[PDB]
Amino acid sequence: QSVLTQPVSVSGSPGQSITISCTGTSSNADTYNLVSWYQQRPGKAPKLMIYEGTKRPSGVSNRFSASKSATAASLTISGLQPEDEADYYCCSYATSRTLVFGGGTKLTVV
Amino acid sequence: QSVLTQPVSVSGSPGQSITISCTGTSSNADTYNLVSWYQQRPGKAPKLMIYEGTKRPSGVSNRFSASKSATAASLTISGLQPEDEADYYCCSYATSRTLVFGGGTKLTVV
Amino acid sequence: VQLVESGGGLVRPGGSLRLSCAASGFSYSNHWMHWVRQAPGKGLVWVSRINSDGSTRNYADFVKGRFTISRDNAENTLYLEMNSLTADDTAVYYCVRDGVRFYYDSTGYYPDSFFKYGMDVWGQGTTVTVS
Amino acid sequence: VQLVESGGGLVRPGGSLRLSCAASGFSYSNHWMHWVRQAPGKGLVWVSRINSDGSTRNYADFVKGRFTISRDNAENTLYLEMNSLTADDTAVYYCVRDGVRFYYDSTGYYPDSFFKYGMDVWGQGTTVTVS
Amino acid sequence: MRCIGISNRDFVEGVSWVDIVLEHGSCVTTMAKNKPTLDFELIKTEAKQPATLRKYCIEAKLTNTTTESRCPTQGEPSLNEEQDKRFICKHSMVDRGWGNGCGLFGKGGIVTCAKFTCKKNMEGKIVQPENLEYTIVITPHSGEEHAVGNDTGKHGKEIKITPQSSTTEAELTGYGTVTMECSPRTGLDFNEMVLLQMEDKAWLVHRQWFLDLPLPWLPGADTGSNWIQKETLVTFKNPHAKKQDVVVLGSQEGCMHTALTGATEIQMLLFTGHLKCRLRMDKLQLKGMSYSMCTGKFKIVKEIAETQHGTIVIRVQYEGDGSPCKIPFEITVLGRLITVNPIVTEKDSPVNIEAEPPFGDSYIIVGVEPGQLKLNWFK
Amino acid sequence: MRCIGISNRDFVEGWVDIVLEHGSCVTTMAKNKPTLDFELIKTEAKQPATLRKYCIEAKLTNTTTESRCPTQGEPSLNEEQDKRFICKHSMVDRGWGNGCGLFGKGGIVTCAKFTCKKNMEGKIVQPENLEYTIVITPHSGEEHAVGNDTGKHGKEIKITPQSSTTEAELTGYGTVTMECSPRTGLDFNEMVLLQMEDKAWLVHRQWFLDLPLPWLPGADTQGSNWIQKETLVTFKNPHAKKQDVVVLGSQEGCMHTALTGATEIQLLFTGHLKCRLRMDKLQLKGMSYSMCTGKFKIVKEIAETQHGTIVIRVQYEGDGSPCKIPFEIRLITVNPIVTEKDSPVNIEAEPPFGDSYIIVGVEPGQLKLNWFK
Ligand SMILES: *[C@@H]1O[C@H](CO[C@@H]2O[C@@H](C)[C@@H](O)[C@@H](O)[C@@H]2O)[C@@H](O[C@@H]2O[C@H](CO)[C@@H](O[C@@H]3O[C@H](CO[C@H]4O[C@H](CO)[C@@H](O)[C@H](O)[C@@H]4O)[C@@H](O)[C@H](O[C@H]4O[C@H](CO)[C@@H](O)[C@H](O)[C@@H]4O)[C@@H]3O)[C@H](O)[C@H]2NC(C)=O)[C@H](O)[C@H]1NC(C)=O
Ligand SMILES: *[C@@H]1O[C@H](CO[C@@H]2O[C@@H](C)[C@@H](O)[C@@H](O)[C@@H]2O)[C@@H](O[C@@H]2O[C@H](CO)[C@@H](O[C@@H]3O[C@H](CO[C@H]4O[C@H](CO)[C@@H](O)[C@H](O)[C@@H]4O)[C@@H](O)[C@H](O[C@H]4O[C@H](CO)[C@@H](O)[C@H](O)[C@@H]4O)[C@@H]3O)[C@H](O)[C@H]2NC(C)=O)[C@H](O)[C@H]1NC(C)=O
Repeated sequence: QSVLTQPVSVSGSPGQSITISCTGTSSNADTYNLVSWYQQRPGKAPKLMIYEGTKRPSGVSNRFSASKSATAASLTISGLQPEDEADYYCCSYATSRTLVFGGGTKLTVV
Repeated sequence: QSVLTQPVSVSGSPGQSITISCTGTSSNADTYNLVSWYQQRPGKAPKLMIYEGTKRPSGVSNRFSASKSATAASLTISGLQPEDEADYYCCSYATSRTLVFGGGTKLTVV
Repeated sequence: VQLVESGGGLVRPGGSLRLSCAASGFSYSNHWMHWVRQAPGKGLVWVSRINSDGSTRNYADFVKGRFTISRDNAENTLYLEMNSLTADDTAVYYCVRDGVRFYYDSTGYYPDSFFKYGMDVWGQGTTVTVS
Repeated sequence: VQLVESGGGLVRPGGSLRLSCAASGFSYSNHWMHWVRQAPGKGLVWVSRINSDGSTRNYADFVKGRFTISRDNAENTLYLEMNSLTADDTAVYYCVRDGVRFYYDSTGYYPDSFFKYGMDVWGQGTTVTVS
Repeated sequence: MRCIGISNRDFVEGVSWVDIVLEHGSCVTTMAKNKPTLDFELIKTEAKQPATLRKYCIEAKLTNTTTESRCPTQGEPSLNEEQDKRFICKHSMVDRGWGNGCGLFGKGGIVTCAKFTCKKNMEGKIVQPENLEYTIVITPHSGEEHAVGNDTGKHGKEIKITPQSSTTEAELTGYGTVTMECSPRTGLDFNEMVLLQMEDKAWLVHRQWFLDLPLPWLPGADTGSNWIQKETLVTFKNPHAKKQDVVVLGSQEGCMHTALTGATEIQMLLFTGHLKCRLRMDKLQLKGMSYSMCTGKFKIVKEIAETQHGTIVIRVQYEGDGSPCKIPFEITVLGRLITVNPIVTEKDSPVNIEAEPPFGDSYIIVGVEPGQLKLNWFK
Repeated sequence: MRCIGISNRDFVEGWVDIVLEHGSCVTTMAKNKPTLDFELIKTEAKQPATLRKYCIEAKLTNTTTESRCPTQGEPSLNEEQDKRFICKHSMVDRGWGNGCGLFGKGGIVTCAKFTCKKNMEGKIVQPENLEYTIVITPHSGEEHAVGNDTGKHGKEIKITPQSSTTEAELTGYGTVTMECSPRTGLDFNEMVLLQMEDKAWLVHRQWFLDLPLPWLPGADTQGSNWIQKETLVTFKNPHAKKQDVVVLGSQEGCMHTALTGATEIQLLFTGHLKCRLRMDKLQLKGMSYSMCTGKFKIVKEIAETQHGTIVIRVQYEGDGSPCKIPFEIRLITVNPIVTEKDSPVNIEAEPPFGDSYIIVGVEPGQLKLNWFK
């Protein structure tokens, strides 16, 4: 077992910076080393934003960055834009052979 | 195949005699030799009245008799009583290993 | 002598049901047993028969292979396993004994063509509603 | 690069369904493939994954053994056979590729514990309604 | 009356005890001077207290396949399944390196586990000869309208014997008691023999042969999911150090049947052996014997029919006012009577009389004048 | 570059003769010629003529019986004319107590539907119809090419015992002539490729035809009229009371045991392909490029292969590219070149026994790495 928890919602204003945390219970340093982040815009399919805790795939905006510790993983969005309004999900291993997503964070751009 | 046909309905008055025919299409002398008759009173389970074309089981009223030929089988009810008001069905072999009932005759005692 | 049916009730279209019948007061294992049905306000329709051994199981044309008749002699039980049920199958299902065949073949085994028979014992019937 | 799901629709409770996914524009046979679902108005829920060979098939806890993942490499197809479906299973089902594992294990065979992964290609999803 | 119609039938007659041989699908008719004629049949043979020696898996299925590998020098992999006794596991080595997720190039350890599930089995049972129960049915020649050719048992007294309880006294309602002294004569000795049961088929086989079968088994004690020797039906394949495969070895059902050709087969428990009994009839009495002779006339209910052993069966109904009374019978005297002391119980109930007519033309005379029946036979 | 990481690897140095087989990789080198990696990826039997198909597991369904009273003749069922049904006539004891006016032996007939659950088909395969798939991967020192088993870097080539010789073009290295000779384990003539589900074997024709099992001819594929149904079906009537029809049980494991002393097949075949390689039309990519001037960076820690050789992944920084990488310790990845500064290079070299110095680049910023073999 590993259970991933995220804040239910976060509000931000355009131009500001927001950080979404992903904290685990029966988790360890490897849980956070393997965290991946997904953006799901209203009515759209999810998109990979970060993998391996901090790596950003090509094509993904440089406004998205991520950090990791032995106790949590975090996604940071700098220079908030209205298009960033979406649900964000963290993902990692529940066991050695299964994955699990966090509950998701609804980001509102005010 | 063997298909058994009976009149849809018959009306009779108390004390009178009525005869219900059972005629077959792709049938033969054995079809009629093996005809059995069933009485189904309103809201009751069927009751065997005749078997082997003309044999009456013990307990069945002597007012019920039956006849057979190489072309038809018939059930005769003598001294009609209100309790005779029922649906009557003939039955025989459809094939060497399956049985079939006639469509039934609704007997009304006027 | 009695026959008591069970297992009837409401079933959804395409659904399955298993009817049962408890026999008593006669040598069950030596008798042929039949299933007969009757749609509401309609006539009697022969469904199936089984010999003593279960080596002979016959079915009416409308039972393409959707129905399976079976028996448990020591338990004095008759069954009708029904699958892919439609509104065409809504009816009262009667458990029936062939008492006259017993007087010619007391083993109830031989499936002789066009043998002398008589459905002398009937249950009250169990209602199957495909709705 | 695309993933297109099929087989979604209305299913009765206790019913079965087979989802399919057509993959194109990449070396399908060398990639791990996953199924992810999302109940209406709810979050993403990981369902299953399969390696190149089909020798490793993993399932989420809620799939006791009701779902079987499979693939046909030459046909570029992924499947999800689902039985004993309940209202708990109503969701959009997404076909997903693990593109990052390909850069570490190009065979897509080895089921190493806690492997570096990334679900980089997603289909539009197919709706399953257990109603 | 059961024997009438059975082809494998014996007519045993006692001098002025009487020894008989009963077995499956065989009926026996016994006769003695001033004693009722009786019909014996072995209805069932049963092995009652069977001690399961060993149970073997003949068809298996592998499920829940799981694998774990390690990078070179990172040690040996492990699964929890290796401690689950329903799982079959194997360790091997695979080629590891950069292109398959390892920083180093070398032989990385692998481990494959799969759930061994038995689909079909055969159990071997140790049966004590003395635990072999036999069921004999004794039917008297009562000339009853329904008793002729009846295989139900609503007319016959059922009796149970065992090689130990070999001797039993059995009471017949209206004829007295009959002493049965049976001796066991089975085909093969049950000692060092195992009753190998496979579904509906069964055989009697040598103990050592049975134990030496190369199949997964469960001991007689564990009647379990921890099949011993799972390896006999499971194979692990890793020929190129690329991948390890777990493969089921396929159903041994037909293989077993072929191996069991030169073995004592058992039908299904219908056993090969016969029961050699001794019969004491001193406590038996002819029903009636005190009744007076019938005065009235007789009617022929069913046309005279010949049995497979040349004997004939006559179905007759009484009309006179004498019943219960002795039926007068003669085959002029030439032929003999099988249904000895034929009697009427009720005028309504007809009587079945079995008699042996003489070779050629004969006259079957039933009743006393007026209204005497003078029937004709040709054997 | 495929061979790097494969344990069963050969270093053939030069025409040049090589031996390819399954789970074996081959590295070829020649003076002023590119280093190439060969692997036999697939063996396939292409035009297979089904000889006979056998039933190994069957099921009996639709059991039906008809009897007659003594002297009333022989019974008959329509099923006796249905070729998917197995029937048998016998005699039973008839009489008054079982529905006959006479006592005697009444004829009986039992029919049941023979349905095959599992089969194995025997195929005739022409040796010349055996297609081989070889993958040629050049030592291009590409960042992704190292240990790659996909084929996005290698030219696939097909050969057959007939079309044994093929010229194959490599983008940037020219063409390579390969002249392959077939060397299978068993002669396919008088041999039958017996396929049972996922298992397969090569067996003698007469043995195959002489198997006592129900079968469908090579002509009838998809038929239901199994010949010799009797081999898996048994009729039992020991006491003239009843006739029983019994299935003889799965011959799957029985077959596997019978096939012990037979050539098993995993289509991964036993044989090897002895080829000859002409490299006169092959050319070293670059060879005209100038030497790299800038400094090099060590992208991944130096790793040793199972054959003592070492792999170095390095990235360029200078403004010379495309250029020849200066290297010194023999070299496996001969003529190492930079294509783009961004794309790192994988160099495979054989270090000497004991302490050595791996020197990559020219001063200033020269790399002087240390090895211990
Ligand atoms: C094998 O033996 C079976 C048992 O025989 C018994 O032996 C001893 C122990 C005595 O008890 C003896 O009396 C038994 O016969 C035997 O089964 C028996 O067979 C008869 C059929 O002959 C069964 O039914 C009975 O017969 C009448 C038939 O009526 C017609 O014929 C008479 C003339 O005989 C006419 O007067 C009538 O008008 C009819 O045309 C049945 O109607 C009746 O059965 C039902 O009776 C009431 C009716 O309300 C019901 O409540 C019952 O449930 C019955 O369904 C008679 O009972 C008889 O039931 C049956 N006995 C037993 C114990 O089962 C069998 O036939 C023999 N095998 C062969 C091959 O002969
Ligand atoms: C086995 O070989 C595979 C094929 O290699 C190719 O070889 C020849 C034919 C050339 O075409 C060569 O260029 C190819 O590499 C090989 O697969 C390839 O691996 C790369 C991963 O390195 C795949 O993805 C590509 O890389 C970027 C990574 O971005 C990060 O790194 C860069 C620096 O390198 C940073 O600048 C970034 O900020 C990132 O931090 C991917 O992001 C990208 O993939 C996606 O690109 C767009 C994004 O919108 C999507 O639309 C695509 O669908 C991709 O998902 C790059 O494409 C590369 O796709 C893949 N090539 C092929 C042809 O599949 C494999 O890794 C080798 N096996 C091993 C064990 O190494």
